[PDB]
Amino acid sequence: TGYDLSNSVFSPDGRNFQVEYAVKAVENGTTSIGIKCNDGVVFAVEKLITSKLLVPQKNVKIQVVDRHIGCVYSGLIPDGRHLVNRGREEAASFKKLYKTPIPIPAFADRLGQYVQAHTLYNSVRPFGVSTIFGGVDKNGAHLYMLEPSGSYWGYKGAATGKGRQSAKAELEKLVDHHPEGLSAREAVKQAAKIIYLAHEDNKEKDFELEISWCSLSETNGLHKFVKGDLLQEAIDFAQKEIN
Amino acid sequence: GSRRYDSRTTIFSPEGRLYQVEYALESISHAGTAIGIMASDGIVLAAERKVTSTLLEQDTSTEKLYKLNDKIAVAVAGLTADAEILINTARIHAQNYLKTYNEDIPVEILVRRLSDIKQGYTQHGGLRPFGVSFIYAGYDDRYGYQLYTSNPSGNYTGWKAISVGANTSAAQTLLQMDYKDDMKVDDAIELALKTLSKTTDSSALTYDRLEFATIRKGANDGEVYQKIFKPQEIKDILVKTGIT
Amino acid sequence: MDIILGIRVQDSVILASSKAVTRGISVLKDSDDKTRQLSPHTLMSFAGEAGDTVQFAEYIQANIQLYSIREDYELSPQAVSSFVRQELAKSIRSRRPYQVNVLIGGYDKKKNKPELYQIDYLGTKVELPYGAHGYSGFYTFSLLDHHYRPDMTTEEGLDLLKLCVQELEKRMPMDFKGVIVKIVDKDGIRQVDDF
Amino acid sequence: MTDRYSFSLTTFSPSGKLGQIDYALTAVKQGVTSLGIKATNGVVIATEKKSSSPLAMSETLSKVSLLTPDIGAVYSGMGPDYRVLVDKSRKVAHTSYKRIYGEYPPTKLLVSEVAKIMQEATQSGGVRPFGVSLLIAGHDEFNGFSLYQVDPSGSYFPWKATAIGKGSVAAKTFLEKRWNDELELEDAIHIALLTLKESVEGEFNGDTIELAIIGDENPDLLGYTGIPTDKGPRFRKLTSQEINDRLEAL
Amino acid sequence: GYDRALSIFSPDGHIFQVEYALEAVKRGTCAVGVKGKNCVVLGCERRSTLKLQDTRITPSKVSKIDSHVVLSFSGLNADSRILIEKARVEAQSHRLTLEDPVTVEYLTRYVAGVQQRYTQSGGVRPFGVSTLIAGFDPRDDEPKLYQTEPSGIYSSWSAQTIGRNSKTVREFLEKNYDRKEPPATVEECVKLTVRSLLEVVQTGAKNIEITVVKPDSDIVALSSEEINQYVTQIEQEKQE
Amino acid sequence: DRGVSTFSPEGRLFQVEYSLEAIKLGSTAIGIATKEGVVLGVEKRATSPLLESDSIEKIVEIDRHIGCAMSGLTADARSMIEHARTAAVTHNLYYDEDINVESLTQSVCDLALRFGELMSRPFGVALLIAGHDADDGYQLFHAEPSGTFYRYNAKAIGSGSEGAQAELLNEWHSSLTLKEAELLVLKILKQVMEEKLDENNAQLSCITKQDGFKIYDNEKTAELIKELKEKEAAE
Amino acid sequence: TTTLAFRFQGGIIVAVDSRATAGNWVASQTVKKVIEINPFLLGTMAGGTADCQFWETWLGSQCRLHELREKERISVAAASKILSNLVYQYKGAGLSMGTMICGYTRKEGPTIYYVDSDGTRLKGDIFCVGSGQTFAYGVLDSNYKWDLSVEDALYLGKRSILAAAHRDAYSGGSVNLYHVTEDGWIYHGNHDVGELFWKVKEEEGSFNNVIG
Amino acid sequence: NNYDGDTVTFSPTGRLFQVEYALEAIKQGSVTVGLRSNTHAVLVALKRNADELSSYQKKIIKCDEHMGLSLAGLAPDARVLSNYLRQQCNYSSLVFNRKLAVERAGHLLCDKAQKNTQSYGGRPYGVGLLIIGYDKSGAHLLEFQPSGNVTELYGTAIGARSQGAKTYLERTLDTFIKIDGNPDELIKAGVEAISQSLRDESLTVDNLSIAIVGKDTPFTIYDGEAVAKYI
Ligand SMILES: *[C@@](C)(CO)[C@](*)(O)[C@H](CC(C)C)NC(=O)[C@H](Cc1ccccc1)NC(=O)[C@H](CC(C)C)NC(=O)[C@H](CCc1ccccc1)NC(=O)CN1CCOCC1
Ligand SMILES: [Mg+2]
Repeated sequence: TGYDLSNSVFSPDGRNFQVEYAVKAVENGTTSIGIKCNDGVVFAVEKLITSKLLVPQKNVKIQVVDRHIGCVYSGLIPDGRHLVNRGREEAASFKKLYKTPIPIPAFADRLGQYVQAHTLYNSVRPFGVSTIFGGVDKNGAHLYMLEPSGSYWGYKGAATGKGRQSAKAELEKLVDHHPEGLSAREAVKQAAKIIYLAHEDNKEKDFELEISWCSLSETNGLHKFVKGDLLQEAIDFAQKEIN
Repeated sequence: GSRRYDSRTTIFSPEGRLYQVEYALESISHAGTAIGIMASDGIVLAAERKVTSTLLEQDTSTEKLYKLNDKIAVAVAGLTADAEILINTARIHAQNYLKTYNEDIPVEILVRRLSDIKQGYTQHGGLRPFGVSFIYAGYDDRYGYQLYTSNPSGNYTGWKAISVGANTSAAQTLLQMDYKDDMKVDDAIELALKTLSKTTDSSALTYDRLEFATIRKGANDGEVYQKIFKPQEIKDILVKTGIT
Repeated sequence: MDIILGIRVQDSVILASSKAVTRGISVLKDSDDKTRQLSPHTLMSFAGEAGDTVQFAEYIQANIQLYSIREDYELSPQAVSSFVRQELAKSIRSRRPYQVNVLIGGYDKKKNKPELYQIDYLGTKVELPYGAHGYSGFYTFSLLDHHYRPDMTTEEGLDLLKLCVQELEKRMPMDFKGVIVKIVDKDGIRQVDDF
Repeated sequence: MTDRYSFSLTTFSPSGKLGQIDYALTAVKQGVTSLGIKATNGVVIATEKKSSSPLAMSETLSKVSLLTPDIGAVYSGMGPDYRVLVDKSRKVAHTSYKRIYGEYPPTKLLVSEVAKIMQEATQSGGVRPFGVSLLIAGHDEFNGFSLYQVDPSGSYFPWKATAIGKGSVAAKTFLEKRWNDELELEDAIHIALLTLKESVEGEFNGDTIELAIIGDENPDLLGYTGIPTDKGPRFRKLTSQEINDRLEAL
Repeated sequence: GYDRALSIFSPDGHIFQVEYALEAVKRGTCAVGVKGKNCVVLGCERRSTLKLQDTRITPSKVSKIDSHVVLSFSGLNADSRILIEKARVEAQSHRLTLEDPVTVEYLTRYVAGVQQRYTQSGGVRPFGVSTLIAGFDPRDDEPKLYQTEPSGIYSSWSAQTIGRNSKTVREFLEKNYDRKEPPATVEECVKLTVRSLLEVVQTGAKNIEITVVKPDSDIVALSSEEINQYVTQIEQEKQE
Repeated sequence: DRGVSTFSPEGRLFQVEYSLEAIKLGSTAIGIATKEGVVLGVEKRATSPLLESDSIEKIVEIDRHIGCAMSGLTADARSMIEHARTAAVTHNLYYDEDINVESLTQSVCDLALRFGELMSRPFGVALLIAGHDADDGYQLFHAEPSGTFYRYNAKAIGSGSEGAQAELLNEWHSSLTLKEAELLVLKILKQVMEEKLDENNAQLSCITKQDGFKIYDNEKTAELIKELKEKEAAE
Repeated sequence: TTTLAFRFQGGIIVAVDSRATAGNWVASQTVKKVIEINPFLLGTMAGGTADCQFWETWLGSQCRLHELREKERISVAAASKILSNLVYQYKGAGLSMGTMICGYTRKEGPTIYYVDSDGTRLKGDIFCVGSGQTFAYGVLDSNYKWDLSVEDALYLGKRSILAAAHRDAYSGGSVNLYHVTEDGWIYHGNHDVGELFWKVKEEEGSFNNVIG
Repeated sequence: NNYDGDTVTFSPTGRLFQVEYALEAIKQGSVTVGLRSNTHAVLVALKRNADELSSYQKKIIKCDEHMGLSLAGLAPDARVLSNYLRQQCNYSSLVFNRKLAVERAGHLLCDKAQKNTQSYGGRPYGVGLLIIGYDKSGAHLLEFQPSGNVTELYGTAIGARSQGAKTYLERTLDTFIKIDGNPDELIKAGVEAISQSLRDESLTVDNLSIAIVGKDTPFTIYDGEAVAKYI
């Protein structure tokens, strides 16, 4: 054997074990979710409060790309930042040449190809993050989820991290119960509930909630963070559901 | 990374030997024997082709003996493909010298540069060495007739008579026995053939399994001629010395 | 720089070179030796653009000396001249070409013959019985055409050379402060101190 | 990133073998049989078209390839390796010869260039040897007709007649009995078809056999008229029908 | 480019590639340097398993770096050519810029630096060569003898030997060489050098090479008969 | 094998730790700092009696106000010294002033970790860098292949370092004269050296504000050796 | 500029003026045109100020590195060739320099090298460099003998600069003197032409062209 | 075990062992503390010597007039990272006439450290950093780890026995956060915090190292007799 010691080496199964090992790092990370809605998307993430000494609200994990795309990830946080930095460069050059802001499926492939490239050689390590991202373009709203292998698909709902199975189950209920669609303001509230429900899989340390959203009507197609009254309203909605 | 698969071709053993050079010499010891003998009035180059097939085209063939310029030739022992890389480099090097100085390149200078190339592959670059040993036969107006040999290590030495390839130990003993300094070309021709005939792994030495070449001053007045022997000419010289 | 001459006779090559170094309206030096020994039996005189001349001469000198040490052997005058020509021939199509003209006088020990080569800055080589660079030729060539014979001695050659310098000193506009004369033969290179 | 494999993947073993070259030759042994015979007035090269599936169109896969108008090539071993070698071989014939001399290279020199490419895959960093042996037939004014074999090591030898691949040992013996120096081109095609029948197992017809000749100039295949000196390609690929005609009087 | 770090430290603090290069030097033919009151002599062993040699054309063991400095070596022959070439080029480069030939110390320092560079450069192995560099500084009559080795260290020696069985000949020199009174003449210096090689060589025939360097670019190599006379004289005094 | 820039499980770079073992095999070097100057001394350690000891150069000038002693694979120090001298002279060219001893040492130490897969391995030599400047006065620095440097009142490096360092701990005070320091280096060198200490196998040097960096003669050191022996017998 | 340096029985005299000009504007009257490279080496400056100042101080750094590396003071020949090889690399780029590298070493003795920005390098006994070089030559040549005393040699160097300072519009200010012996260089003062001209006129009786 | 040969290799549980070994170098390093109020931000650092004859290794480095850090682990790696910060702060000033935000300073360090953990040949940085600074959004304290993870905090500590000071600051949180407009008291709290990490050794005059930055205070460092006030 020894097929798992080097990246880009096929095993006798036809598998790249190094990429599968990177997935383990993602499974170890905190929970993050994405919810596709009527005219946009909503993102939410779990921030573990390691200590009282952490400044609340000041360790921001969700990242914006361009002015219309949001990205959140689970696993190795630095690897996620590297991927967003590339995402920003890809979006910049697209807008430079083609004038229009990068469409979400176009953006999805730019990341996909870049992550896939890091499975082709033994001189690089695969990415240790699953990235949930999306936004609003000319064709409407799109939500995507990208994995260490470079694999990505479009999603109605997406989840990754330590509480992915709990979150996936909760997402599947929303899709079934709302076939016509979910509203942006509803999706924010639901996102809070699902993070609080997914926190049961990480309940030693208490946590801080962080939400963002892109919506054609609510945010005018741009990515914004949910703060203040709208955030506290979403927290209260979630607190009421766990009890 | 790729460290895992690196053979490290250019390192020393604990005994202070270069593994790859030693193994390349082991490769060469299985190649057809080539002999060079230097006489007072010329040089002989004799070489045994590697186990021939009856359907091999013999007359339009070149395996062992190569021309470097009008005054220098080489006998090869090892990988032919490797030898041709080095031969074309040597051919070019000769022309660079002629272009620069308007004089044919001195034999040793050509030999040194070709040997320096081989040396480089043993010290840096991480590539395998060339699996080739040469016998250089040539003439220039400083030292006259000269025989050299070079091997994968990049080390070269001069000789009166020398063999490379298979059975060099037995061949060198026979040459050391019958060689003398006042020898003529025609005598050296006979020694070269007689030596191959006894050291060969074949049943009997025939015209079709040999390559032969002389470098005489047997042209007209003070000039050197290279003769690469044709098949029929090897057949005749083999009868003339009574081997067949 | 300015005046460099060369005469090949029966058994030697004689090179004469002006001593003046002028810059603007001032003769800065009147004892300049415009030559370098390339090997024991090869001498090169030079003339041309300031700086380039000595830089080129010394660069050739270094290369020929390097060859001698490497091979423990002296290159023939013909071989040295070809090397020099090729270097100038490369130079002319460089970003900044060497603007140097040279004469190479040597004694070939294998042939036992003296040899004189004239090479301009373009890399134009010719073997000659007598040679010159610059405006010097316009006076000396016609003079040598008349008085030169191929079987002359070294003493006859020096007298022939005195005739050239006298003509130059009479008809040339500039004061070149006389010449340093050197002889190349079977015994090597030596300088005539009283000219 | 970047190619960190700057070191040789083929190296000498203690016994003096070059392992990867030996293993490449082993791949050639597994390959389908191909042969070549030299006549007085021409050269024939042939091989079996091993079909990967009966749904596959074996006409689209050419094992015998034109390199120049007077030079052709066939192989045994790995097909993909052969295909890229043909591309490189065609290009080198132009870049390193025709664009210099205004004419096509002679057989021996084109062969020499291909050998060089295969030798470099034996010594350069981060590559394996080519897994093919080539047979190259061709004609040129000053050497006449000629046939060459090129191995994974980069070695090449001229041949009166030879075979490579699966059943080469038997096929070479068959050719020794039949080959003489007075063979006309048609006689050589006949012997080629006989020799190939021994190694082929399934169907033996113009659709499963691929055969090309180097013979007389073909003015009808030139594509233009007006220049007397240009008389056409000596390389011709025999059609499926032309093979079946010769299989009746077999 | 090939980048691999071949020369690296081991747990005990040794660089094995540098140490294995010293083993290559130990395999090489013996070389000895002895400096007298007004000269330096370089002696070299030549192995006699090679008959039918052509000594006219075969590379000599002692090489001229300039007209006033010489270099002998022990170890891999092919490696020595690369060092000699570089040294010869630097010698001419020094004359060109400083307008003065190299000192023996400077030339040694350069060669030693080249050797050192190959012990901490990626993709290369160390030189399997130790050198003895001898000569006289320009306009100086004090003899100079320096040694270098694969690691890069260099030092001056009153007398030194390198190569196979060098520990035997070093033992000889250590009791036979007086610092207070070095060999006063050329004959004395050559004899002590030949004596020291005769402890190791075999026959004093075509096995010993001797090169004598004197001040002001005066270097000459002895012939067979000239050396054989020293061999004949030493043996007759020995039978006592 | 394994990467050149690999961390051990304890959090140390393998190659740096292995180069430190090479330095322990090196010959001893001692440095002491006083208000009157800084003294640098080394064990020459000739491998054979035929070797001319005066050619062993283990103490070295960097500038007029900065000197340097070495221990370990001394061949590796040549390019470090070459860099140090260039750094010192270059600073004088750019700023028309002497360069601070600390800034010189920092510049040399920047070379240290420039290895990996830059050079192929760390340096196998440690340096003692002594000097004076107007701001911080007389200074002694110990520069390692880890890229770290400490200032020292006194410091020993090499094979007899841990024994010599323990002796320096007792003997050093803030009022030591230059003469007292010279003797102290000789005393401690004689203790840890294998062969008997004399003017030929040991070498002294100092740096003072007034006269700058000086390597002592074999005659001057010989007298300080005689003065040292007499003082130890006098009680 | 006017700068000179000559060789004689007692070593080397070096004399320069102190004027700097930008066209017809007199920019400075107090410019140091002698660069002290070490206790035994001097460098004179003529041409572009920045070019000369920059590269001659740089030359000093290269000489310091030579004596650190070689444990020996650099020769005048080697020092001059460092500068001449440097400017040759910039040949055509537009550097403007006429310099003189003066110094004494054991192997050479007193030595003067002329080095300019088109790459000329000449050893010699007497050189005058600058816009007023011809004026200095006139006085210096006509009064030069090898056997001059140190006192007389200092005066002749001073008097030659004064001659040029007077006639050449782009020379003046003050005279800076230097004597170079086996022991090193010695500075022999700054001499303002304001006072020096009248002092020399009165005492020597020369400069009769001028209204007294 | 078999997966710690280089940084490019993941373990079967998804760990990067070379990154974890670099983290171990920080734990061996001397303790250093960081804390802040609303007006000021303070660094306290215990310096370490080789012996009584040596100097004490300097732990604190200035990056700009408004920013700097303390170190724990490989000092040369801190010198490389600090020098990078010095350039980034300086780029922001020259090009945008803008003081670099402490938060961006962290994002830049994170991305620089990360690249060394995903390529063959390189190695992770072997040092942890506490970055303090005062910018347009008041005082800030950051914790850098060579895994790439940067975290903003009210207070923290890194190095050997850092858990003691980290617990104390967790208790004292409510008190020291409101020490506004009083530098000496915020230092006193930081000195008392680092004291909870001491064993057998106490804070002496050439042992302690304090650094402060705030509203009307540039980033300055105190050593020697200037810290005698706080013992
Ligand atoms: C005698 C005194 C005169 O020839 C000497 O030769 C001295 C040499 C001494 C000073 C070392 N030479 C000069 O004084 C020299 C003459 C010169 C001028 C310009 C180019 C080459 C040679 N003068 C200078 O170098 C002056 C000295 C300054 C003014 C104190 N400098 C300039 O002229 C400068 C820089 C010239 C320059 C060179 C290359 C590229 C760009 C510029 N030019 C200015 O200051 C421009 N000028 C100032 C007045 O306002 C209008 C703009
Ligand atoms: Mg005036």
